[PDB]
Amino acid sequence: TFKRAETFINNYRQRERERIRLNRSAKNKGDIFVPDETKLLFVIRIAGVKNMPPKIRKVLRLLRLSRINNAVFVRNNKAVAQMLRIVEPYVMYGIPNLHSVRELIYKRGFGKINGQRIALSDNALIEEALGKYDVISIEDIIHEIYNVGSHFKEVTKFLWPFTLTPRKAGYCGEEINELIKKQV
Amino acid sequence: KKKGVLYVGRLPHGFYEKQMRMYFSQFGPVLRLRMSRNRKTGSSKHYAFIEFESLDVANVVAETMHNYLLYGKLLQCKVIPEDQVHENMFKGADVPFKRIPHATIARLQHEKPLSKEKADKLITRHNRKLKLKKRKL
Amino acid sequence: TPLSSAPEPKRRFAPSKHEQKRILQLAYAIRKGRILTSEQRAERER
Amino acid sequence: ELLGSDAPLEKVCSALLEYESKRKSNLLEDEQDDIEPVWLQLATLKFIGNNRKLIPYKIAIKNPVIPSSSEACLIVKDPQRVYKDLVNEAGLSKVVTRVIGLSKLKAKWNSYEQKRQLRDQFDIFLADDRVIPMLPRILGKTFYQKSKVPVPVKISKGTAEQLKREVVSAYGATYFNSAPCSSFMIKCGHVSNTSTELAENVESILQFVSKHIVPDGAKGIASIHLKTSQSIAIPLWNNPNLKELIA
Amino acid sequence: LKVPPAIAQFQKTLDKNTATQVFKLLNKYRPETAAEKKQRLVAEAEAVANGKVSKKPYNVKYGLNHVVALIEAKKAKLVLIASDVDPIELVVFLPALCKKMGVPYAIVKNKARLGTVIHQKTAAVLAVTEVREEDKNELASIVSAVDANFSAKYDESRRKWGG
RNA sequence: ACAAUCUUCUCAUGAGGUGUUGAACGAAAAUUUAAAUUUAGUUUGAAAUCGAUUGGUGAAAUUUUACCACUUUGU
Repeated sequence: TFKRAETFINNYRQRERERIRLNRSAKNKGDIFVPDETKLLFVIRIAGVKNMPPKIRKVLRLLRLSRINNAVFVRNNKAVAQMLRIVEPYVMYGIPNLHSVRELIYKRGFGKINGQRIALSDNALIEEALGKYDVISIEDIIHEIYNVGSHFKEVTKFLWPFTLTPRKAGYCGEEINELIKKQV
Repeated sequence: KKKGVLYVGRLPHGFYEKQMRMYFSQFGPVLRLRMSRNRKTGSSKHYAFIEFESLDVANVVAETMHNYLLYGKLLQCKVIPEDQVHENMFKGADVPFKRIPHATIARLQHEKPLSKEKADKLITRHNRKLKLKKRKL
Repeated sequence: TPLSSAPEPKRRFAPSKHEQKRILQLAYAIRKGRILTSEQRAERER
Repeated sequence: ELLGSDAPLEKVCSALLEYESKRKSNLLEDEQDDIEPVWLQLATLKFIGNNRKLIPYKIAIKNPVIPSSSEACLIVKDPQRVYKDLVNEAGLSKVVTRVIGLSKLKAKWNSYEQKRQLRDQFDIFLADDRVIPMLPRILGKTFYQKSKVPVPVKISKGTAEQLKREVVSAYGATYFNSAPCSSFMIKCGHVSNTSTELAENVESILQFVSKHIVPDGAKGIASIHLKTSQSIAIPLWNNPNLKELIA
Repeated sequence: LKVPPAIAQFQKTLDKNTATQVFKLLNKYRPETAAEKKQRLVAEAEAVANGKVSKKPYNVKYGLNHVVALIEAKKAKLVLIASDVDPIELVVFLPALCKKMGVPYAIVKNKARLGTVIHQKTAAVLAVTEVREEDKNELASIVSAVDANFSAKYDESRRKWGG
């Protein structure tokens, strides 16, 4: 449709607002919050606003948030924090409680095997694809993801960016399970 | 047929060259876009000159987008006749404004030591600066 | 200049007597239990 | 002495004041107690500042540069009523004309017309440390370019005698906005103050300068000059061994 | 037929952008609903019954007699007239009265949009007499737009017979 | 979608806090190295009819930065 001039200015203001927060938080504020209580999170994307800063665009892609509500098993450590804080305005990070991960895997589990949404319905699919990864079933997937097993990164690659379609632009902790409960 | 050049004044902050180009394109083609920007920091002087492909469409935008209440600013969109338009009125149009950081460049100059002879030339120059005031007082 | 030279009444510079009349007769019903108080009504909704 | 064992204070201040007084050559309804300021310019061998730090330097000095009859405006955090009560019982109402909450400053003053109206109303803008980072915005170039920089006055605890000590401290201490340069200018006083105070105001500035702005102290100082807005920059002290320092 | 100038002036209403901005400011000063007002009164009534000062409200003024008396009081800063009053005589004098008494006015689209603002089905006219100090700039900016986009525009067309 | 993260201080006792519409007028000083910054000041409607600084930096896929600024642009 016909875009009105106010929308273009609103994009510029948000961009300048987005650019500023990025400049403060990253440069001269290298200190990071280091999320804890797990080795695995369930980050989701609230809304990637149009015309992102080019820094932002891969942060969704690399940690697998290329689409909205993409809940992914990410290795919880200091390393993800700065990248997530780069993308923190558009994401919610929270802990995948065992029930939430199991419930997600049991019903909404569509693991991105070969980059496609492959349902985790059959425990053999987890067993066959993750035989060397020690994940043998949906319950074992939770042990390898929610409990972040030895091959959690491989399990996460086996897993998918679960679209937990519904959110605050930051910490959730157990609130990711709340979204997962509604999503799954 | 003849290019229709639009003076858009009282531009709300943010409605810049890229943003004007997308918005004004819907009305008609914008051959090139020039916004006045500051001497040093290149900040908008809040008026831009938008020449459309034809006078006719530019007249439509001038009528439609005059006294437009935008972000608490009344937009002034006037078709400037070609007689007042000059050769460089649209100079450097659609050319990025590479703000030269003059202040830090001199800071790099400050960080850059003069050549030992040229540094001594400065010291003597300070000595000249010292003796220039000598008969001054 | 304005069209009317009528002097300004004091009532426009003071808290309204309409709601003060209404507040007082709401208070009476609260005292007599005709009206469920905001806390009682809110706790009744649970 | 002080800087490089050659700072000729006292005599320079007296000579400059005499030179300014020598240059002396209806308005009864256009008269006040304005006195021409005294200007101290410092030269540094390197750019002290990386970027414009839009906060003043609390250069403590017991000879005030701002007259005590000046009107002061306090910019405090919410709620506005608490600090309005604080200034009421402390007897600073005559001194501090207005107290402005941050929310009310962000809302009631949005146009530049309102900002300039507020700026002309008062002389010095005191601000709580708790909210001074905001005042860059909301105020803009109407303040931070026309010689109106809010001052971070420490009022977090909010006590009557604390308000008095900070307001007195703010009034007496001269102020300066740091910017990226090898040269900068300091307010020392006016022609009204006697030459002995200016020399002692000056020396208080350099010792503060050598401590908190110049990293290497007197070693990094290039030259010191004393000036008045229309007078000659009389050199207080020049570096006698800067040749190898810059080498 | 040929519409008289006093009745033709209503066919040239306020445009898209300015009306949207005008209604944005009006919706920050809507009056208070009947259901909410009761809740505010029972809160104050309960406070005084258990054991016991406020500030003047700020809402848009409505009602034909009330607003016309506000124009003649030189109190209304902006008058917004519906363009489709069924007996047109009810507002046929309002533009000329506003011109005489130096009030910025505009003829906006639909009584329902004015009606919606004040939680009524229909409003013939709305007036803004006082705004919060935070929004003095917004009302001043809107009034300038009304002058430029409604009073400066047309102007001659309201003196010409319509139709 | 004319909505969004420009700072309730922080640490440590000191240090910081990252941030300013444009235009016009105007001192007189300094260093830095004429432009470059500071630099007495200013005035005005979020004012507006050329004048552009004109390099660098990356950072993507050479045109793109319409702030990427030397500490110099896609994790």
